[PDB]
Amino acid sequence: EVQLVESGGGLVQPGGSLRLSCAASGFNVYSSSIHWVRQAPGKGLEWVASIYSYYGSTYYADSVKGRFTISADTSKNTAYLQMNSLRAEDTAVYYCARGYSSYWLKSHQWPYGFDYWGQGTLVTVSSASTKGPSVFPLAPSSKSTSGGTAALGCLVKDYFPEPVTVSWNSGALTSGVHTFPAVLQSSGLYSLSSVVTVPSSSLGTQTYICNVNHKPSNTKVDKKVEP
Amino acid sequence: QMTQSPSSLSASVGDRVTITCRASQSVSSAVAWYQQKPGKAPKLLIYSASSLYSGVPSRFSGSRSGTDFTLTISSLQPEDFATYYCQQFSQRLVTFGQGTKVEIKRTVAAPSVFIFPPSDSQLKSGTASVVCLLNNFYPREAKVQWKVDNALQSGNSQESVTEQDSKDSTYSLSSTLTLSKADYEKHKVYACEVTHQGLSSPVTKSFNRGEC
Amino acid sequence: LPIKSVEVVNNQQVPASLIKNTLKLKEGAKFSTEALLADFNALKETGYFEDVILQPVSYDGGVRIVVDVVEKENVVDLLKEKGVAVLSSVKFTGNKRVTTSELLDITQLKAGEYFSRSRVEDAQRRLLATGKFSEVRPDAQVANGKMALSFEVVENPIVKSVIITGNNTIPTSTIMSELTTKPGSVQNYNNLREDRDKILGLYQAQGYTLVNITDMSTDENGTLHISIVEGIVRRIEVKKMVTKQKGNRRTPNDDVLKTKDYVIDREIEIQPGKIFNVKEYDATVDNLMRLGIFKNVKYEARSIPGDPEGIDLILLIDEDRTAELQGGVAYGSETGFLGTLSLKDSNWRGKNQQFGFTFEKSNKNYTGFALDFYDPWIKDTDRVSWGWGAYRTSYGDEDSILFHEIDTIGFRTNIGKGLGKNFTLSLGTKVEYIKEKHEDGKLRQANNGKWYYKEKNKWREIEGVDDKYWLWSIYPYISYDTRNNYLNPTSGFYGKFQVEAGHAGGYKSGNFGNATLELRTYHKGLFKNNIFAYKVVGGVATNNTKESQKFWVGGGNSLRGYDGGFFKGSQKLVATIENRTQLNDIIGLVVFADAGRAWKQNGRDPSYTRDNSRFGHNIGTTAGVGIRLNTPIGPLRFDFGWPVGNKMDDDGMKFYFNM
Amino acid sequence: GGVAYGSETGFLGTLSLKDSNWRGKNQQFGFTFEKSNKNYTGFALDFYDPWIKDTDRVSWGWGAYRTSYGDEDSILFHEIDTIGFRTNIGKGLGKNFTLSLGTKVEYIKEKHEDGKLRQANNGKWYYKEKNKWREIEGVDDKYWLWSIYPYISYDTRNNYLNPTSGFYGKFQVEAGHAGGYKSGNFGNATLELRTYHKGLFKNNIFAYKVVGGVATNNTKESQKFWVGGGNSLRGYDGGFFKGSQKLVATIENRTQLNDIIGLVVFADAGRAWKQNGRDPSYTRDNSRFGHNIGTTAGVGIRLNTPIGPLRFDFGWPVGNKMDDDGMKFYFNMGQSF
Repeated sequence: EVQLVESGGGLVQPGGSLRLSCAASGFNVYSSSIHWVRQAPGKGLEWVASIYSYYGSTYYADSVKGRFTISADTSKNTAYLQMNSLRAEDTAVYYCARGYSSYWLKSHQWPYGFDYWGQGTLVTVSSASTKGPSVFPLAPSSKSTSGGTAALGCLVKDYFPEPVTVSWNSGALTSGVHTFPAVLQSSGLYSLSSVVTVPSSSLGTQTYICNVNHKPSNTKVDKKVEP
Repeated sequence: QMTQSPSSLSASVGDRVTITCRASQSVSSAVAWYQQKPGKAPKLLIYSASSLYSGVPSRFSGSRSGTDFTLTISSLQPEDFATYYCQQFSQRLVTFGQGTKVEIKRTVAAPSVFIFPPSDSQLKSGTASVVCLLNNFYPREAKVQWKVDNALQSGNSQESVTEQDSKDSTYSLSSTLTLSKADYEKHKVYACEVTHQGLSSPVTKSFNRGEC
Repeated sequence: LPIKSVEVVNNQQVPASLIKNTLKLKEGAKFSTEALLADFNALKETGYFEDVILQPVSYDGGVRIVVDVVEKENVVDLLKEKGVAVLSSVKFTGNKRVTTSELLDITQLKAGEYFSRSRVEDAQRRLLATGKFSEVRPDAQVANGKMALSFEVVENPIVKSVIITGNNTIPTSTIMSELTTKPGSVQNYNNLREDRDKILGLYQAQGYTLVNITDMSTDENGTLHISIVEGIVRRIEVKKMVTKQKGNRRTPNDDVLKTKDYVIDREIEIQPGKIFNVKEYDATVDNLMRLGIFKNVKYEARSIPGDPEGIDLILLIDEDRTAELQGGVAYGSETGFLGTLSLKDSNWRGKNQQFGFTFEKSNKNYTGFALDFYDPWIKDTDRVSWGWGAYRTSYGDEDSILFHEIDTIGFRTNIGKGLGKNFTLSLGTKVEYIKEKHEDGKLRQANNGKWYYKEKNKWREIEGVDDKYWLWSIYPYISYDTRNNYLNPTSGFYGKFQVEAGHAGGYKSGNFGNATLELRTYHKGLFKNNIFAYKVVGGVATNNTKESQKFWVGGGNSLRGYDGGFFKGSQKLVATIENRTQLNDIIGLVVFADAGRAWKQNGRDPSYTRDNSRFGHNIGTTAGVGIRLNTPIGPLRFDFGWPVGNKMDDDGMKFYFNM
Repeated sequence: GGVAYGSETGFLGTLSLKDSNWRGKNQQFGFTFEKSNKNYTGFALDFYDPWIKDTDRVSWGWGAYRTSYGDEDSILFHEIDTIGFRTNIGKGLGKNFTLSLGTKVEYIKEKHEDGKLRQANNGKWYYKEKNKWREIEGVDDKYWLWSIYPYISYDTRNNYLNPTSGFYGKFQVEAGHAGGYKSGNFGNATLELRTYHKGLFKNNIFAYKVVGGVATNNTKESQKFWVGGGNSLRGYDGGFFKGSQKLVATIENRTQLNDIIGLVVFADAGRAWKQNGRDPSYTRDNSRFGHNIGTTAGVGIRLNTPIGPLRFDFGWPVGNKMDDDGMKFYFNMGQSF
């Protein structure tokens, strides 16, 4: 029944501030350790901070020496991590993980490994926020319909960082789908596209419909492609 | 201190895999690695030399070889193909390894690459976007080269590769351009010379800017 | 690993000389978890710093002890070396306190320093020591050089009630009585910490050393939600203690214990369902040590996931030695094959059964055999002993005319039942074949068949010459044992009392009787490893017993400083006092003084010219020094006694070789 | 002979066949076999004639020895095998001066520690220190060894077995040819002084022994001078100090309390210098001859058992405590002095 949930995450600009919260669900922070780690997108995990209660030791690993603070109060059985002056590398998910020493006597607070891991929260520091998807109607001239190889696409450019889907006839033509994960479009935005394969008998006269969903900015654009 | 591990490893179902993890600390150093599923969260499966009591199908195990720590996983399983990390505990310093990825091992094939030139919408904005794609080239080992005006390209390309699919298990790397309108107009022939181990000899694509 | 250099950092003003004088981890020292644990305790108790993060660093194939100190602010008054030794406002007056008098007196303006808020972090720490605050946030409003240093604090509400859950052993009234932060007083963080430490100490004192605290919280309503978890042994496992076994890995044969599981199981006193009474663990370790086949035992508490109170206590066991084969041979002219070889196996078959073959030979026509088997506890029984030992002894005594050569064949058997862990009642029988031989060339037999001995040119009829006879006897004996360890006992009592009565053949066929009382005790002596040991041996025998079976006094076993069999008779009493000193783990210095004499022989052989009556008279005394060294190949003894007091025998030094 | 066996260690046998009046010609003849836990094996068929029948005071003798010495603390020299057949002939210039020339032939096989040295496909050997490979040569060395030495000795001891007063100085100059790695001719010299004089009271004898020797760097590493053990320097493990320059001085106070025991208090000091060896096992290679001289002291028991002489030694490493060990035990016969 023991689990942890992270909250208080959000979207900030560089030099901004936040407060991340992790709440226990069956153990008491007065004895456990509560360690904070982060995972940059497409990268490895990296320790952030850890507050051993029962000992009052609170020191942060490398990049948090003076920037953030981790404070845990046992009244609400939760640990609070402060955020301020965040920089580019801080864009990542954040996991709160309890550390468990194999010894039952809880005067031995050495970590020995993290077992109970929270859900994680996404914090983005990127500026130039709150902008429309500004998708690209990538409508290829086919001129290549050899069969099962005709690659169609729906490019998305300079769109606000968020999870955005790409559809193809509302997902009907999903054979050979190659919707790619979003990649930062150089300066300040992300970008992504998609690929499907269609036979030759349909050529390009078959009706393929694209659909995009920029939900956090409240945008839903329905597109189409014809040769 | 850096705790480096071999980043890329390939294996097969039923195989025995190992992952070394270098270290430099005292006798009281203990390591513990997690099978980080690629979607949700890592899960502990070893303490210093022994497994976690609850979650282990008696497969993952390891020991310490001097300053190098390794894993002896049993016959591989479909659900164990994920990212495996490494960590070591000094006096209040949690260090994490670079992490390793585990996937199936199989044969190669040949993709079908297109060039999608920007529409008028981008052309009135002043940016250039040219993309070519590689699919069903599952043994990724990615290497990509581009060339504008039939000569060369440098740095402008961005990379976006999808991991192995659920059914086809192949890869779908694509690379897209972002250049100013003046250079887009001035150049003559558009190309990306793409080749790698699963691509055999380089395949030359071309677009003479004469897209009527 | 050794130590190449102790390079301490961050000790910018706390003296490097003082710390290096205080720290004992000098260059070339040994690295051990216990060693650094004791060192950490020592520097923490010294008080030359408040917080220390001493991280040992590997350096040049050794260890570089790097100590990160956070010194306090109340030791500079020593003046024999010392530690770490324009702004206008502090702002943000508090609610419960004024945070102006309190700070500017105790913490601020002396340790606050008007800036550099490390001692101000310490200031909030002392506020938690007074506990009158909860959280302090130093927000420095530095404007045009000057700073306000706003100290946003959180104040502890007074506790309205204190609730203890899950104590289940100590009544809550006593727990509250022990509590210092009583209801009606302000909540106090550090007083809460010390109160929890005292609660743990009280639980330790009452016999429960395995209790944690888990939760020590207080909600917003000032309700101190105190939680205590007992810890109940759900499963106790036994595996060998894997120490620094140099040259050996954790192979399946190494970590497995040769001793069977039932032997350990029948000895464990800790029982599931009980809250780990440390007295029970002490009794278990005492029993295991008294078993003898072990050298060290440690316990370890491991949590069982999903069960908070559950503890998977695991016992650590060290094995000393099961099989031994020591032998020493001297030969070539002079004496003969002076061989002393043994095949002692005191864990034979892994059932704790003692099994051994002993062979001895000496120059004085001695030959010894012993196939001793002994089971102190039969597999799955109600504490019933068993064992048998077959022995042959071709003892020779050239000083006796009638008993020049003595042969013996014996097959003894003893079975005993214990009335507890200290009383042992046993009945043991034996059968002996003895052949006596006279000194050739000193006894003359005439044509009539009788034997005559020539003393001052006259013949004296001597009977029993060349005696061969069976010998059957039984004896029920009771023994009282309290020694902590059998191999190297340090304190206890050991009393053995046997009554023997058996039937013998040959010359003067009849039934003889015998009794024997032996007392052994130990107690602490002058100083460390100095043990005073007392041994008194007593026994009486009816005159019907054969001369060869009469009591003998002498040699290195009973009375030093005299030859074997110096005193003979049917009444023997020997008392010995020794002072053993354990200077190390491989040698032992022992000074011994012993006295005793046999009486009432009335034997036929005129060899014994010291037959004296008056039990309790002419008690010969001896004293000397002895070396009991623990060789790596096995125990060994060296004895040198000086016959003192009445010097009946003119000999001086005496040598003895034994284990 | 004495044998200990059964688990733990191995056949810890120390047997002798000393015959110091063999054939009735005063010739000393003996076979000595030793074995220990630290993979030691010893053979010695020593023959010595201090005076040939009807001759002008000319000595003679030969001793063949095999020593499968093991040193687990050395990576390159884990196992050492030796086969030697030495011969010494000497003529005396009086009853106190003895000049002698003695030769020997040795077959030595060196072995490295398995699992610690890695050889690559190129055939060369590499040792891993802080994740890099270091080329180490001479691994698995087998080589003959021929050497001769003319030595002069000065003797004035009253009795050889239990000397009480006198002087004993031995000086040998050794130069021989060795094969194997770095084939060449090496040199050696050795000076050993032993003296005694009366001490505090009856049976209290003060004894002084100083051992000195130098060797050129061309000598093989196995043949380099070793300091340690119960023979040279108590309180330290065998081969604690290694090098080409050795000087050890020992002072003992033996007391003959009776005819079967002897109380001895000893204090010794010395150190080898200038090793410059290939094996990184020796981490105490120190220059500056005459510096960092380790000191040791302790008590010893030299008891005269009825079956033969026997020695017991216990030394405390004092002064500079390079090694953290405390008590030391030693089992031997004869006498170091």
